Amino acid sequence: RPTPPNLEFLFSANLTKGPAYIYDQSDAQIKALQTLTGGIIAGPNFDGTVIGGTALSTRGADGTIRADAHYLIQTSDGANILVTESAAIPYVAVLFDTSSEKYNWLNNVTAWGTPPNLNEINFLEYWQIE
Amino acid sequence: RPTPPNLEFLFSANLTKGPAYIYDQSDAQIKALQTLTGGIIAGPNFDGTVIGGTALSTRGADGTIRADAHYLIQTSDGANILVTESAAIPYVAVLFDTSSEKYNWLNNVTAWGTPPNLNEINFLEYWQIE
Amino acid sequence: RPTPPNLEFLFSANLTKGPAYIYDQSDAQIKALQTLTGGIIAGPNFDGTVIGGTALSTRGADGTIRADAHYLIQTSDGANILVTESAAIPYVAVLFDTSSEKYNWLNNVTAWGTPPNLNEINFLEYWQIE
Amino acid sequence: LGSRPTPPNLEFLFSANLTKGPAYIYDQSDAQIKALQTLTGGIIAGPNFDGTVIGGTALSTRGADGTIRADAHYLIQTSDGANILVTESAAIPYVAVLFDTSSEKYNWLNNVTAWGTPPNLNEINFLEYWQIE
Repeated sequence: RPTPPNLEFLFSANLTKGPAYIYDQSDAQIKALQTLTGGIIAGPNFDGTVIGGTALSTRGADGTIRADAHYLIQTSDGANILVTESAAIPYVAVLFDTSSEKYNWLNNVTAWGTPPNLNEINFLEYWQIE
Repeated sequence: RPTPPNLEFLFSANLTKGPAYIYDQSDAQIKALQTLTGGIIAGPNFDGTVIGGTALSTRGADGTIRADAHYLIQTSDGANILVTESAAIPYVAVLFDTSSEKYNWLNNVTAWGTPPNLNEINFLEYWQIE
Repeated sequence: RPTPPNLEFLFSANLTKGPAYIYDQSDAQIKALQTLTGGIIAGPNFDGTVIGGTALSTRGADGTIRADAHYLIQTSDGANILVTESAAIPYVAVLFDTSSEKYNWLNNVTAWGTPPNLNEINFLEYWQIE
Repeated sequence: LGSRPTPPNLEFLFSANLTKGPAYIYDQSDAQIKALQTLTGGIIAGPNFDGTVIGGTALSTRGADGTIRADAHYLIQTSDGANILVTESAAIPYVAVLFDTSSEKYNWLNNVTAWGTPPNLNEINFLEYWQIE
């Protein structure tokens, strides 16, 4: 029988965003670019801040929302880490890239996050899946 | 304590692939394209076959392997579904796109899969994370 | 005043494709996946064939078609080259990746192609722009 | 019988005078150097559309082989208020460009492939772009 993967808490993120800029609107769908302006990252094995990035989203009247984002985390001790997100909002899949010797274990991680309280859409908790 | 998401079995995939074509070999890294030639998909709420697609991979001597693939599933009842995979191999994150009325719930799904036995790398089991 | 780049003929492609599989049709757009099953490449630097690849296309309600493809050329001498196409159909922009010593000048090339006859769309001529 | 390949036409489309954040290198290894860089603003000019760049991000990889590949997205807001997504892909210093807008005035750009490069390579933030068709 299929055995599920384990889940281990990885980090929380409290992000700030500029207003979306809609560039392609039809009556049932809007596509936008949104600047990721900052935020704090906090987990057991790393922490830091978001220096910047961009999200591209497509939001349907049917309730679907697809988003793709790249942003960079700089850790407390100075490592730079690219975060690549792809999301069926509010569920977010995450990959990471860094050459930092202390953080390059993230290169092999698939993570997943969602806001624990949808009232507060920009506070997310993420989990390592494996 | 953060609450983890739930995991629900979504589908298995037994995929066939052509040999990789390595186009860029550099210090301790190879980048390749691989054709996805076919495969069977079996889950509680959908099933079908893989019509085709492509995987792009970057494999490092350091053990990291990043891959990104697109392939199309045609269900038994005739729906066409795009699968978008992104992976820190052997861990695979998945998104779906279809306008089929019976299967468009998948548009809101983030799934995750891995081979249950790495002996048989092309048989994977995937889970809906939410 | 602005001075334009120069154009030199790079190669032609006579491509074969599988069926177009439409996976997402709605009022805003029609989205399909299509396999590249083969093809003949001919140019001053090399002849070769298309090993395989995949194209994703979106036809908007507005009429415009945007396509994004990846495919692999293998030259007659066995070198592999990744071709990354992005198109405002029928105008195709092209980027390349190969570590082959004979052909690695392609890494630095931006190319552009289009079918000389729009009722014979699988034959295209491509130009190096710089 | 065979016809000789004939080239497309080039028409000047726009210039961009861009401002950028710091280049944040996240992955340095023997094979390549990978960075993320914010686009903080910029002036868009030319005969077809003018405006400013609202924001965007560029990802670049410099390989050991000497190639520099970059991929960027940024948003132009024109002087009259239309939003246009610009998708760039580059074998630096040569830049290919695609556009997305639903603006009625500017949606001709949806059918455009453009190409640009800095006319002065020691001023990398000023580029001139051409419509190819």
